[PDB]
Amino acid sequence: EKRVASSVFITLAPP
Amino acid sequence: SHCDLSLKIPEISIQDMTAQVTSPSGKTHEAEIVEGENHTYCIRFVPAEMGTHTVSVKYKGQHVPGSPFQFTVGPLGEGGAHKVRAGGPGLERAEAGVPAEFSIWTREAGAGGLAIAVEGPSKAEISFEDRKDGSCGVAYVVQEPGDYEVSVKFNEEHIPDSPFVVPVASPS
Repeated sequence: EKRVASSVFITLAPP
Repeated sequence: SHCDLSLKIPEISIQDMTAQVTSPSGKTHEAEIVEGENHTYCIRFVPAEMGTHTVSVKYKGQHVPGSPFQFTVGPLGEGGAHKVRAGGPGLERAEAGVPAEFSIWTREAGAGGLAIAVEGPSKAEISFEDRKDGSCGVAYVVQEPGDYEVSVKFNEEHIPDSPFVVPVASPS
């Protein structure tokens, strides 16, 4: 039962 | 006072060690190294940016074993992960091979770093859509059916109801 990670990051700007 | 990284390294001396931190913007900065108990060195950096930072650590000009290291920063203790909300079908149920979609509302948290992770029996392809209406669209596609955990974090703190457990079926 294999478990892999995938992840992304987003820079959130001042609104 | 948080040691962004600690390294136990015998029979070196701190005055010949260098720790250079690269931020997501590509800016580099020199980290402070202090020697704790044992020969355990605390590497500390005050970040101006959120996200994963890289640190090269060299002794007498040579990378130490393990270098380059990376670490993630946050949270800041100012709010704010708790002000983010996420929801949609892609956080409830999905099908293998089919975009599983959801939204994230980040406007109340303000500036920071948003991380989306998908863990399970295959690698996810993740899509981001910036919208001018205060929300982010996210979609992911995973090839294999199974139970996936979808994590949404702001400055490395999970937002309310993260991590989401998502059963992914074969399409039908």
